[PDB]
Amino acid sequence: XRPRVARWTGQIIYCS
Amino acid sequence: TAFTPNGTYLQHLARDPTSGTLYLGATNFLFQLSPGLQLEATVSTGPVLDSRDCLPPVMPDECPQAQPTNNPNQLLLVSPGALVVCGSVHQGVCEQRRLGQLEQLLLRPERPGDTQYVAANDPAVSTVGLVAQGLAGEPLLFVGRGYTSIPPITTRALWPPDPQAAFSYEETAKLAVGRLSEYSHHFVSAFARGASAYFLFLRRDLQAQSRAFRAYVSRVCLRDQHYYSYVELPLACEGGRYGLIQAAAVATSREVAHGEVLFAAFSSAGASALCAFPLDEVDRLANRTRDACYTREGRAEDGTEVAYIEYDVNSDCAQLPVDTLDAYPCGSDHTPSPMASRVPLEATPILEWPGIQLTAVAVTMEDGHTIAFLGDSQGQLHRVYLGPGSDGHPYSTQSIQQGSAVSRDLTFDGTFEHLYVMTQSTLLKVPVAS
Ligand SMILES: *[C@@H]1O[C@H](CO)[C@@H](O)[C@H](O)[C@H]1NC(C)=O
Repeated sequence: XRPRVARWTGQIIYCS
Repeated sequence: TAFTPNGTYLQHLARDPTSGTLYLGATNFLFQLSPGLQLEATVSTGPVLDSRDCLPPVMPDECPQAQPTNNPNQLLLVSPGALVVCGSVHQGVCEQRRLGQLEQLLLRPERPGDTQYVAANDPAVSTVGLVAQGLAGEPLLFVGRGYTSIPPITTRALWPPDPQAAFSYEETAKLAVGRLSEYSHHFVSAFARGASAYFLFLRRDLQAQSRAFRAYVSRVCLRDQHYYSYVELPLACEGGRYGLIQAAAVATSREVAHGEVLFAAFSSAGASALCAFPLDEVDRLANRTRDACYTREGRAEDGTEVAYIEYDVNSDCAQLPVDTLDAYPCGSDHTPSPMASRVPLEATPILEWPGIQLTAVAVTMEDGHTIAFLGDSQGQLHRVYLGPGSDGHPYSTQSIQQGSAVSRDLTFDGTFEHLYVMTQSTLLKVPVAS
């Protein structure tokens, strides 16, 4: 689905 | 809490990280503001006598068509040793002025040559820039300049051995582009990371049968100063369904000074979208593009075309040894240049707002959470939580100036307790919380 921003890392979570 | 100069328009905003001092580029005005938005200096910059058919210094005998012309600020960058100001008048010539003493002039060539027209001489066109330094510690200036009426990107000397040659570029210190009105670059921003400089912009994809405008990121070595390593990558925000990139920012915060993810706003040619582009993937794909165009003739290992020479330069991808990559990572006199990817970099929108034209993006971090401050063409400033579970909807919205687009130059203060928000008539110091 839509990406979100991982807490603390700022790395991007592609799928929730 | 606000700055609203009666009878003039704002264009640009720069903040000195050492000082905290703010600097405003306006029509016929430069203001220096303290962090409290208190006025510290003013400098008139126009009107002057000008024509776009004419070269500075403008004189009645050589330029009788000259006329009163206003001077919207076109570039405004803090440098190690000075403040860099370029206006849109007099062929976009620049000057440098004292930091903290905006009123005194440090450097300004007395008879600028046609190699020193820096900014765009049309206020309806943008100029973006980036201060950097050379291998010898020289201070340089990267400049992206959209088409008007001069190479779209240049690297210029800010403090060269002769002060009169200031803001000049050397013959190979530019990106040679031919059909400039057809490509028709519209620049969005320029930024540095590690050993590279990057440019975000819009131009016409002449490689496409429709020749429509398309967003690109673009990369060059900082030491290079030759554009041998210039490589473009198209952006795909839902495959390019949001084609018009408007603004972008990397996360900035007390914990992470500058993040690794580019958050870009795109607009449809109406609705807007927010699209993340991890900067290691940006570097991954430019690396592939360079590697392929050097050693496999522009092709992947299965032979699919992945890289080419753009801008009609009479260059080709080659079959150089793999050793060339290690011996000339930033290219050379005879490596293929300039390079582009046939393969876009993809992003799935993290937001889609059906009736909004975004114009401005800032992103920060609060207790591990990533918040995004996003301005729109209507003068609204939205606040969106970007972490896991997010609605996509703003948790907050505030009117800065109704009907008046929020400026790309969103900046935080040194502590990240406030955001400096600007429209064409006002500049706010807006708290991040309550
Ligand atoms: C890109 O290539 C350069 C080679 O000059 C290398 O230093 C860098 O680590 C590469 N980055 C990625 C993300 O592959």
